[PDB]
Amino acid sequence: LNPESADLRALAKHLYDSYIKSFPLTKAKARAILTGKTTDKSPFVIYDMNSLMMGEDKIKEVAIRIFQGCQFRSVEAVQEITEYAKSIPGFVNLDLNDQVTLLKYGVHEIIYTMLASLMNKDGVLISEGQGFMTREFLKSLRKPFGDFMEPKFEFAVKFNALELDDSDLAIFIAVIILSGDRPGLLNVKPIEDIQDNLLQALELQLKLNHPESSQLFAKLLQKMTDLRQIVTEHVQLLQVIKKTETDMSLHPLLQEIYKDL
Repeated sequence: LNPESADLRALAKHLYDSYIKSFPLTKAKARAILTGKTTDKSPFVIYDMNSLMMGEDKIKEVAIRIFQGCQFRSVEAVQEITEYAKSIPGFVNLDLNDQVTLLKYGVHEIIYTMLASLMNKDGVLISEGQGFMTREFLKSLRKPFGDFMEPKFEFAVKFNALELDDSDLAIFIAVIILSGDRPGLLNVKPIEDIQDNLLQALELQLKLNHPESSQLFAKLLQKMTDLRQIVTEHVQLLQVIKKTETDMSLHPLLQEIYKDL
């Protein structure tokens, strides 16, 4: 109903379109799988060691093998997030060093945001929705691996209570990427100008898509604080594993992201 609000609607639709093309497992598909809907197939459930071995047939010790699988999927997600970032208007026109800095510090916050879409209080979807690993099984793994996912479930349960959908999440993750407060940025003003447009589009999106949810925009921005805490704790646990497991190797792409965080 306004020239400016029409541009914000166009930006919201552009990003939702790019989000669908970049991320193969959407929140809508994940919910259809988690709530037994007829549009998708039921997953094989891994709740103990026997189901894990039968799951490896259907779909290093156990804990390290699961940890390696998570880091493989995180590498895949970095690739998907990088592809999505390039579709955000203005992102590819930024200084190349700043594009790398924004992704270095942004990918982990986005991974945990999108991981919540695959989670409920009972567990997490794996193998592109083919499987489901229980929260209790992950918590039963030998230390320090049994503590890696628990804080992610705590965040996911709170974040999922906002009931965001894919069109909401597309603009939210773009806002996370264009954060002008990352360490080492050379040209902050161009980044903040883009983030302002994205925040304007996110605000209008949440008002139209959730007309009964008061201050959902503020509640969602307050979750960006929960995401930082999760990222910091995750890095601390990786340092513990680095010294305890001299045999374990971390992917080069993930190695560069963690350096000097």
